[PDB]
Amino acid sequence: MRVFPVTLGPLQENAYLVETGEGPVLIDPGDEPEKLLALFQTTGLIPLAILLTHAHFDHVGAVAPLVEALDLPVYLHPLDLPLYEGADLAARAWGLAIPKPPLPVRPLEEGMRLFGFQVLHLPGHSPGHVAFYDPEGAQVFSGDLLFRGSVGRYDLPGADPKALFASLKRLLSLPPETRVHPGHGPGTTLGLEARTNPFL
Ligand SMILES: [Zn+2]
Ligand SMILES: [Zn+2]
Ligand SMILES: [Zn+2]
Ligand SMILES: [Zn+2]
Ligand SMILES: [Zn+2]
Ligand SMILES: [Zn+2]
Ligand SMILES: [Zn+2]
Ligand SMILES: [Zn+2]
Repeated sequence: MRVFPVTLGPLQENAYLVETGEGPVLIDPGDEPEKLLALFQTTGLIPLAILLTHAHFDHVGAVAPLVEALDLPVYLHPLDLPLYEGADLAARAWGLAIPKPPLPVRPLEEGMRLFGFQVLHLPGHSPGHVAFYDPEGAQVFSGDLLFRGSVGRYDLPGADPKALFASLKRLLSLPPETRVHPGHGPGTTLGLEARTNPFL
């Protein structure tokens, strides 16, 4: 896999354009569709699908224009559908404008394999929060579960603090060399966080 991260929107969310053995995918296009469209150009990669770790508005704000332009299927765990459906309203409450994310979506599920990833259902930050795990490349796109020196907020819509810490226990049982590509902030590894994260 070749991995192209881009930070997007006022909430500084990380999208990932990833070349897989089954073609390119785009993970969490949160905002600034022009910036994503420009990334397609400089990399020469056109995503075949949108994959969503979860449906907080900062992760889905660029879904609509990209689906309109490229007819991209959108993969989301069904437990985050209520978040997905009202994402523009949630953004609006903070005074932020995004287009309403388009329906329908294609489902994700614990144990599913797609585009070279294994889907881990890891709720807590949101009910349908997943990670996309690539054991062969030793890497995980774990959304807002685990950050460099912190963990996902558990005070947001759909949050479940006890689910979160159970999910983190699950995540930290993967190989320590596993590279983490999170929804916010810099990349890390599971081993580094095992040594330094104050929540672990
Ligand atoms: Zn790779
Ligand atoms: Zn925007
Ligand atoms: Zn989130
Ligand atoms: Zn179309
Ligand atoms: Zn496949
Ligand atoms: Zn589950
Ligand atoms: Zn619960
Ligand atoms: Zn986020």
